[PDB]
Amino acid sequence: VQRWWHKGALYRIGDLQAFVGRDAGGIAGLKSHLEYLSTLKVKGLVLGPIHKNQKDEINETDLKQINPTLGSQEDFKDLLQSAKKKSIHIILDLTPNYQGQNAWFLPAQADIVATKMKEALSSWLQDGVDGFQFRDVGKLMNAPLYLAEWQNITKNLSEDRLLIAGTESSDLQQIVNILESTSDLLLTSSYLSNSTFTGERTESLVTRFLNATGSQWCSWSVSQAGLLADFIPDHLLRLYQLLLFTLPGTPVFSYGDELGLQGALPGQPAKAPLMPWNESSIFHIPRPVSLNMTVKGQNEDPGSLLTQFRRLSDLRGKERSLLHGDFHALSSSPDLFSYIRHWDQNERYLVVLNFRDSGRSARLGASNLPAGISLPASAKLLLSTDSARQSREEDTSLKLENLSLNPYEGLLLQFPFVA
Amino acid sequence: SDLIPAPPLSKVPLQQNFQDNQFHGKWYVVGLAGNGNLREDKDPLKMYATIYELKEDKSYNVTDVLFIDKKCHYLINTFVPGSQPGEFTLGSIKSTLGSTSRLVRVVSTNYNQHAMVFFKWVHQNREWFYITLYGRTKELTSELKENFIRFSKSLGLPENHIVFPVPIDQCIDG
Repeated sequence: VQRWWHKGALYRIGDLQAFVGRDAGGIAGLKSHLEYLSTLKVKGLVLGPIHKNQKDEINETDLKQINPTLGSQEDFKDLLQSAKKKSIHIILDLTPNYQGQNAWFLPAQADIVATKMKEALSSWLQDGVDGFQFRDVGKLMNAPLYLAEWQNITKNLSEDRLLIAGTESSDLQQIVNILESTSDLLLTSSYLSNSTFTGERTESLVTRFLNATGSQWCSWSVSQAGLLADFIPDHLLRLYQLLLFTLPGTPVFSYGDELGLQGALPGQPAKAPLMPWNESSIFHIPRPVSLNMTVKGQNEDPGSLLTQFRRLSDLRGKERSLLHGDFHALSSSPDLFSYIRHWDQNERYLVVLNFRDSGRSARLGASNLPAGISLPASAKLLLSTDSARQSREEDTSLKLENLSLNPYEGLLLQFPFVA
Repeated sequence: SDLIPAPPLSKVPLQQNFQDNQFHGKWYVVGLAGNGNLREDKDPLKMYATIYELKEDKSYNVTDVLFIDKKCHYLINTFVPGSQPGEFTLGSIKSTLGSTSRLVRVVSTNYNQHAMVFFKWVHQNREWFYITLYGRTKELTSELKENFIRFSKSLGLPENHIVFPVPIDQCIDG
């Protein structure tokens, strides 16, 4: 027994029209792609905003009214019920002025927005949504105060409901202040995107954040909204996927992260790309390479990002050590980030990430770990992020004492408790 | 790195004195080889057509003509010129080392019958490489098809990673 959002990853769908295409309506069309979303083993969808919003007009913004373009209240109830049968929960983004520049309207209108929000929360909770997301909270007067109020409003009406806050900030102290204002609040940020992307820096960022948030259940993301491939260098995409799935807490992705999908170029209007189901909804990729960069294309491809995402997401869903296990960093070679996931006597998971573009010895040091956690002579390789090695050594025994990693390679190894 | 490794570009010939005007217009894909996917669906890949439309800035508006889910679909992309003529890049170039990451290179052509074009595409410390055998008709002789296999095999591709897309008629016949 744990909260539903502990049990796997969250999957952000900002533009329901872009995720579906021109074929169907946003809400109705989203229902038909639930089978696919089940293969990813995502526990929650963070949809929208879907509400009526006249750009920068507070009185022509209704958080309870769905944009008729996307569908009807009836279409949305179908989605909630369809998802519930698949054990998938629905989070609704209620960022009010999402069509305009100032996401929360003018700072002086915070009080009017908050009353509109209070009313919205009750109505959607009744309708049967399981949580809410609030982005650009850096642009909200007294964000700590209002997030707290909205948590109280949500908790007063039910216990098992999730609130997600978003920010553009990559600053540790700013992020902690928002986290501490409200209990059981996930917070997405640019913390893990503001980096040299060196092993020591990645290790530093992760260990410093866990030291600041202590016992609280953390979330792990690279932004509050955008695609992972827009913030993380291409050569680290597989390494970051592994990192995000295996750190203690709830990993948060946007649609296309499983494909390595990129958003608008620095010379385009910043708006979400089409989910490339097949080649009839891809852009900037010609034949024959286009065959490799769709959902249908990566589906059967053993070495694709979609296969790694499904494999790691599946493990994250069913392994007790990955579900709610403690974390212990290991001493290793410079720019290798190694750590252990462990729960009671359940299978230990050893993660070793090489952030250097060269062969490197892990030189794992486990001397300061708690009693009952000791590295064995050898351990089972579940997944290497190096497709070459994965196709040769998946589910094989590797000697840990002389363990070496390929350039930008990530290893997930498994070993049992010894009685 | 790669399951089926990529060749260096030093081992990929470049068509000498490339006439970008003579190369323009419609090509049928008679042969395809590479270390990536060679099928769109569950059956062998069906023939497609690529149109190289030469712009004034001497880049190509490249249009792939595709028969997918019983309708015609069109991939429109821009082949921007590289160092030499006959070489091209794709998308926004970041580095000078990674300026070769998304690249197209015309190996050989007589312009009015056959052509062979090499594709390089890096994806997370791995390289997709393809060889496209182009024809102005859907048919080419056993010698030209044999030259394609020999050249495909010479860059480290097995026979089961070399296919001749099944000729079709819908969409690709203009």
